[PDB]
Amino acid sequence: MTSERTFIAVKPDGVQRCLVGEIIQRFEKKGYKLVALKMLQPSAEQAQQHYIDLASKPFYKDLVAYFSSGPIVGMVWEGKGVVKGGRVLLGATNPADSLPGTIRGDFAVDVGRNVCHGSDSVDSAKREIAFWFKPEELVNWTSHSVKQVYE
Amino acid sequence: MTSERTFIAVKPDGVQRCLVGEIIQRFEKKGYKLVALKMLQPSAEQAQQHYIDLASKPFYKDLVAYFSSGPIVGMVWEGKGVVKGGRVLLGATNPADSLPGTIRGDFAVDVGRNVCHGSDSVDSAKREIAFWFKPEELVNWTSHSVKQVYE
Amino acid sequence: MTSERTFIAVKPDGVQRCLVGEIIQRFEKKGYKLVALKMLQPSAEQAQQHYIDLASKPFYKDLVAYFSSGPIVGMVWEGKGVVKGGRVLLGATNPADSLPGTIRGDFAVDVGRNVCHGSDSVDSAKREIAFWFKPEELVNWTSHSVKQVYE
Amino acid sequence: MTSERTFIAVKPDGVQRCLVGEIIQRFEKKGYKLVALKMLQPSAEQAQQHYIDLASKPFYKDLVAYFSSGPIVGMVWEGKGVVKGGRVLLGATNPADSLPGTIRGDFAVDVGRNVCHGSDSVDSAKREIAFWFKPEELVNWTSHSVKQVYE
Amino acid sequence: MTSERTFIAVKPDGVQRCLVGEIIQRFEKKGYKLVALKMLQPSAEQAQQHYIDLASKPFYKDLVAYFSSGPIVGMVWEGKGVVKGGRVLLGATNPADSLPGTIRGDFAVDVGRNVCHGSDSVDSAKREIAFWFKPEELVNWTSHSVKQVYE
Amino acid sequence: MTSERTFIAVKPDGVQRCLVGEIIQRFEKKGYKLVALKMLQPSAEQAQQHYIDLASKPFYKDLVAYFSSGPIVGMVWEGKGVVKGGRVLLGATNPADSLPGTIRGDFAVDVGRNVCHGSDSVDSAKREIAFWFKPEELVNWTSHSVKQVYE
Repeated sequence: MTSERTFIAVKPDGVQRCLVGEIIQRFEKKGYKLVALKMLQPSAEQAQQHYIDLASKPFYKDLVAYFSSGPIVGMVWEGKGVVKGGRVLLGATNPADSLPGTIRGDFAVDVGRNVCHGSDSVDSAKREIAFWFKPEELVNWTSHSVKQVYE
Repeated sequence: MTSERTFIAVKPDGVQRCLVGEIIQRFEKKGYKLVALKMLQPSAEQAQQHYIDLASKPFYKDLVAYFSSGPIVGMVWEGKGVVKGGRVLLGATNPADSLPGTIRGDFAVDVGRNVCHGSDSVDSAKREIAFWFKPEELVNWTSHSVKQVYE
Repeated sequence: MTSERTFIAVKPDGVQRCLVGEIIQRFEKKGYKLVALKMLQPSAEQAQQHYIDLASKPFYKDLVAYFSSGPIVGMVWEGKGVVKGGRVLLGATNPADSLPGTIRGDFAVDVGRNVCHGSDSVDSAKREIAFWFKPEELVNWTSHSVKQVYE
Repeated sequence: MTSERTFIAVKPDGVQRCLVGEIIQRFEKKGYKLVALKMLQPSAEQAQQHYIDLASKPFYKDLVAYFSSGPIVGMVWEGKGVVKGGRVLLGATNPADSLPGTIRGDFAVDVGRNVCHGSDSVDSAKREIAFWFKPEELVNWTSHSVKQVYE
Repeated sequence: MTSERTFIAVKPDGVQRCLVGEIIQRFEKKGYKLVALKMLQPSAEQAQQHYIDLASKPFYKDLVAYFSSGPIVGMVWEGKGVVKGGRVLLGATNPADSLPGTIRGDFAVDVGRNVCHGSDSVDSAKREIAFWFKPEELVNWTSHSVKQVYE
Repeated sequence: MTSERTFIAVKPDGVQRCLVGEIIQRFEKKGYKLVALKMLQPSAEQAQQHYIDLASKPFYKDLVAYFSSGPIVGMVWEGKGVVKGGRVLLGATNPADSLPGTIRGDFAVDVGRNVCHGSDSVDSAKREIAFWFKPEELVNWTSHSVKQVYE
């Protein structure tokens, strides 16, 4: 019933290189609806609870310090199976395994600077929604293409 | 030598989402000679003969009903392996399986709303050109860049 | 006045340099509904009545020949200020006078090869629509975002 | 001069016309830096307070109605001549007078649904951001091509 | 007049800002023929002589120093009025004065970093060709689409 | 490593199909810095040493004639995995098997007219850098964005 949302956010290196628009159009062109959208410097504490599962790895400190290094576009988006679909639309986390046509395969090159963050699962979707977003900031509304998008 | 000719009809949603230019641009910069075109409101009776292969299937009334909900560009392209090759350009029928870089993967989401159609084979194509288009609607010409596309 | 129509034609050189897609996209992305679309080589006979206003001009001999030399993407576009806005989108008659952002301004060099026509008036438009297309060829529907193009 | 700021908002017709990325893109591709960006349904008193200058207006109640009939994108952008120049990007108030290559010239037919609003002067700009944005939301950062934007 | 050439040089900031191809595509799509190209670092005795009209100006040193600070892509561009057309495609000397769709209006913001140079006269081009390019690096060929661009 | 340089040569069909701009702008958005870029109608004698290993093959001759039927744009792109990833940017040598979103995938149809050329190894890149270029043509500077594409 088209119920999934997925958190989508452009990392500093993409935003720093004028990619906020393209990534935004890419989802709009897929047939995805926006729910909430901002531009925040994620604080050291936030990125850490965000990357809580990556807390024990050696590359971890460099990841959040990079992730905190500048203001990020946080977003929610709406589609069916959006989490897997955004994940396909993003490509593989290492922009080397991702084919061109996917975003990271198109704009990034190295895994440390991979343009964006998209939720790995449903469990990840909701947690990343509760974390970056207040409940009221997710606006409910109808896209005008809806019936020509969904059956 | 005369080439394979596909039959590519852009669906009611495709025109309605305003990618006729985006779509025509693809078979174009690829190297294909469009040999026949018109924009029509496809008759239910006309549609029925198109999906005559399934006239026993249940969604059949909804398909004919939806395929008549908006206008169609009824197209004919030329090129070596244009039927399979256009299907290569299009992606798989279901857009979630469609690789970005394609028409279906780059622009839409849903299968009942997969933006455009193409004959699955020459045999299907050859029936599909003769049905939607009059023989004189098929423009016979040589492009000024035939020699640079073809050896 | 959303109901107003015009007539664009990509001329022989227009297809032959492979710019059909770029042209069609710009009219699409602006927010007009394509109503009728085809591809034809005009018989010198058809080119004549289109130019019957200049059948007595000095360049009528060349103008017919230039128009008959290639196939043509015959088009009917719909919506508010589609006549005036469309011609402006094409730019000046001479592409030497055509501005950046224009089809002739971005892609062409000579008035002898100005790549494209756009209805100079409603009078010419409606005559040009009736002249190229049957009514059973104009496909009347509604854009999913028309309510967002239109009040 | 370089730290001059301006207010631009896409109205309801824009967001519901899937133009959000395209409007952002012509500024970012222009090379103006994003300062603050949020998606909001502006309230009755708010919509009135922005047009408090138009309080004695017969099209006021309907303007309040439209500006509130859909979601809005309230944006901030920084750079030299960002106030004057941004207006040139949007085009003039009438979309029929907005020139090919401007936002309004490329994406709209009528003044009443003109997709985008721009600060008209420096004084107005600070008034339009100070009313619409909180102080902490206005982001301080530096684009990697600042030295390649500016002397 | 179809045989005219012009010198277009993408400036150090042009090289640095990821735009070399987009620049080439802009002449290429317009209808212009690449005559010659190289990627060099222009010497001080090169730039001073290139600009000997500006060798005595109060900004002469820092001018040569900037234009010497990064590599430049020297181009030679052929066609009917390629000099007069090319400057127009590029935009005005002042990118604050440069309009949408020009090289300077779309990418740059301030004159001291105006991304691109265009021959201002036939005399200046042939000086700008002979001083910048060797006799043999100037390619004589006919484009396969010349007949579709000219009469 | 980070410093690796690859060779790219754009085909005669490439200049002629109006694509050199699309080719370079693609490598630029990637994170790659242009180290060398030149243009020439190449001698048959050249096409000999680049294609020396095949000199006894029956398909050598038409090959030399084609790579000599038009001009060529020779490039040297810098970046991590420029040879390896860059090929994925081109697609498979046969544009027919090449996935759309790639270069030969987005524009070419038949392998005999395959638009561009990328190095196949570390070994060939260094020979091809030796062949198309004098050492003085290679330019040494820093892209203002390096610290953001890289760690």
